[PDB]
Amino acid sequence: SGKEKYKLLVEGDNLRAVMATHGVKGTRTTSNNTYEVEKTLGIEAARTTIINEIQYTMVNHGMSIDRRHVMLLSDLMTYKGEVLGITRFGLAKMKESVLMLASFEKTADHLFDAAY
Amino acid sequence: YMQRRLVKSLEDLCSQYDLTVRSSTGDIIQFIYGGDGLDPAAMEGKDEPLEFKRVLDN
Amino acid sequence: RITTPYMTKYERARVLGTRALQIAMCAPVMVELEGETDPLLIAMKELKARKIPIIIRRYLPDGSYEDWGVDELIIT
Amino acid sequence: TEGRSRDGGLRLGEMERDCLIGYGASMLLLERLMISSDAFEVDVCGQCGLLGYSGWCHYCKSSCHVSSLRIPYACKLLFQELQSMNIIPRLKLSKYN
Amino acid sequence: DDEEETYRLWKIRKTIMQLCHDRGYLVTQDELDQTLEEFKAQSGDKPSEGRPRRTDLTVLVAHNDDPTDQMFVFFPEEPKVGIKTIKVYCQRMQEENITRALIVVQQGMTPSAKQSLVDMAPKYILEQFLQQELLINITEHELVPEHVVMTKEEVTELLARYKLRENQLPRIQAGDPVARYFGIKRGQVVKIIRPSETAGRYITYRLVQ
Amino acid sequence: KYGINDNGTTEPRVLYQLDRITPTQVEKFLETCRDKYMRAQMEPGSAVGALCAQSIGE
DNA sequence: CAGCGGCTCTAGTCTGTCCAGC
DNA sequence: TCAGACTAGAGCCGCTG
RNA sequence: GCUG
Ligand SMILES: [Zn+2]
Repeated sequence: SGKEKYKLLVEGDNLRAVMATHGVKGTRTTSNNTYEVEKTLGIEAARTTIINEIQYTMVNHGMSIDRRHVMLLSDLMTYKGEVLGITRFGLAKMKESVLMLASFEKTADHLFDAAY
Repeated sequence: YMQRRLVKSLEDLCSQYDLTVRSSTGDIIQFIYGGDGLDPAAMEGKDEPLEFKRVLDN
Repeated sequence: RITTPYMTKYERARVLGTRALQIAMCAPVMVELEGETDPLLIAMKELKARKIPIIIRRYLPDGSYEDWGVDELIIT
Repeated sequence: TEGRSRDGGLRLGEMERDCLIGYGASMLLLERLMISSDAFEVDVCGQCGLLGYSGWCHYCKSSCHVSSLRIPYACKLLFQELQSMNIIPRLKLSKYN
Repeated sequence: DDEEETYRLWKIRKTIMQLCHDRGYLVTQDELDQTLEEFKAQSGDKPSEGRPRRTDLTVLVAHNDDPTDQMFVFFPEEPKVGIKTIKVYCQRMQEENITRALIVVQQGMTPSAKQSLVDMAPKYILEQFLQQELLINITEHELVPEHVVMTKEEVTELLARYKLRENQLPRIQAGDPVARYFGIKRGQVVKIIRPSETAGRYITYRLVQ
Repeated sequence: KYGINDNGTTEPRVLYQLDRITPTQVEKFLETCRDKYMRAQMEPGSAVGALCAQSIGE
């Protein structure tokens, strides 16, 4: 009741261009996509987007998680300066141990590489 | 599958005696756990450690 | 002395577990146990009276260490 | 063994393993997944890092560097499947101090 | 247009002033705070306001450390910059004995020119900026915290307080846009001041690598 | 609102029940809060990644 | 006038898909 | 069955000499 | 194939 103002929702994948058109308040536009936010605004804005987006998804389905858990997950994915997935490819960049890597996925290739 | 992936990745983290969270290799993930150092299982309020209105009435 | 005064849950579980194994292996009992035939029950009674002969060495991540006596640490 | 017909026993899966880690239960996870399954001892030569037998290292033709290591049998099996693949797990052992 | 083109040359210049003020170069408050109409007074339409030589800025001087230390902000007219434009820029810099410059390209830069900026000299360091990045000061964006480049005497306290080595800190890339903005290089540490949900603050640290 | 005087002299003594607080209650309040804060800290050794993994997975 | 080179693009391929019981 | 984010190739055009 |  207090106000009426119009926000613009963009279904697309160029954050930099939408931040730079005349008449969009570029300081307060955001994106779902952590890769766009990383490429445009750096690792610390991408870190907050992982927090905001997980918490948004949990709240809609009526789940609740203490913020300290989604915080640690995002700090884990960004401490090496790049947003690393929880995939086998991200884990191979985070974890040094051969036997840890060989006990998840691609169990043959990691053991022959450690031999080489 | 998702649970297997998350656990394999995050199993190592441990909260240390110097109030830091470190990986097994000794790199830092967080300088203090969750910003406060506080435990989610101990929250009497909505993510906050106490609720002062209730405690004073008690 | 930087480390927390309160004994952690993990510390209590290990101190009781080692003490119970020591008691189960014929170690002296300092609590004058009354009608107790289980080592874990005897160990818990020792912790309540703060008479357990074990020192907890807390290792900081750098490698420095501080030793806290079981009696000195507050038990919650 | 696998089940009721064979008096098999029950499985501590990869998910039950994740539960016990979250409790910080390091010794219970060692008791369940080593001591009450497949506890074993291997002779390890500290010089070449290979496994030996009976306190003898056939690779070195010597008896003085060999030592006993407590290991799960499935890991000993893995350390002999891998050598036949010509991926050699050369161990190094410190003292337990 | 002409209304829109001058708007960019004001906002880019304003952001370049803001970047220089943050990097520690000395820019007067009149340069820092300007209006498009005031900008129109210096130059108005796209013909009168020429990107190549009219807006070039060597005014910035590192007052904190060296009055001599100076930075040239160059906007090339051509949309893609060849080594030939870079070589003309280098010769202007060589004569003045200035060692840092910013080049503000309009659409991009050709690959052989980009390779030159890595190897022209370690003692002649030039930073590519696209103008489409400078139309919005990312240090004023709501998702970006306050970054503060730490002094060596403070890094030596961070590593003493936690008993760390440098290679255990979290990393930040030099390609990161906030890293480019402050112009930091490998082995500098940035303090980062994250806002809490409450009135408080959380302090974290990253290593450029 | 009620014209209570802080010296305790006012005759209908029931007025001192309205927002009553005593030094003993203030002392017990501050000790209970400070204790509940110290016991709510994430204890060293806690396998905090495995709790994070399961709390998002479940 | 010609040659690197990175881009850019097909598309190729190998890699997963809950825990357990009978 | 359904992607899926790797790994070479085929170019491409245009400056880069 | 079914139960979990
Ligand atoms: Zn040998």
